[PDB]
Amino acid sequence: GTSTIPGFNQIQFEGFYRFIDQGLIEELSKFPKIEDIDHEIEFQLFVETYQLVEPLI
Amino acid sequence: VDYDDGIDFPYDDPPLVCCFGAVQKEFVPVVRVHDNPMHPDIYSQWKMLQWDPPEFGRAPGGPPSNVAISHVRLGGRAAFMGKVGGDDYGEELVLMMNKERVQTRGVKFDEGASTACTRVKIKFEDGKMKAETVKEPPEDSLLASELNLAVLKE
Repeated sequence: GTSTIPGFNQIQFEGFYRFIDQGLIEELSKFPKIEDIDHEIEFQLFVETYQLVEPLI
Repeated sequence: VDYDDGIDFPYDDPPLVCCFGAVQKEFVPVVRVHDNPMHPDIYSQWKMLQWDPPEFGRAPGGPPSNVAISHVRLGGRAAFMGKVGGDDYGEELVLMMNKERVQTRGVKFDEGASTACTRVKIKFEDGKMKAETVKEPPEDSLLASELNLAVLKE
């Protein structure tokens, strides 16, 4: 955009890249750890190993 | 040297001008080092150096055929003195100058040479690559006996 007309879809393209590249972590890290009334069983998510799989179709 | 050449004539106005040298397409000769290079591959950025140029490139010159063409478009009359090869690129250069109404009677053809092609040999002196000229191009090989003296007289 400094010496040409930018691609008309660039705003959508950069925005979606930011969502995948940084947006997923900021929300997946706000997921609270789930503990029961008796605190016996605790569920948690290991966010560092999040993955995205290419569409099958 | 000795005498004249041609028939003396009233010599139509505007007065003729003669441009001597090599007829080339583009070819900026003045090359120095600039300290503000753009991306090496994305040539769409390179126009930014056209509007913030190096100082030596603010108004670049070129081959003498550029001056002859520009002079004719500004209303003058011009003739080009030089040599091109007998190949297809040589004809294209002459046809470019004939289209622009530049006189090309001073242009000599060399049927044994390739236009804008220099034969050079690559050497490796003191651990560095250098080249030396083996055969000059037709553009740089006009002889004195090949000068059109009618042009030089007018």
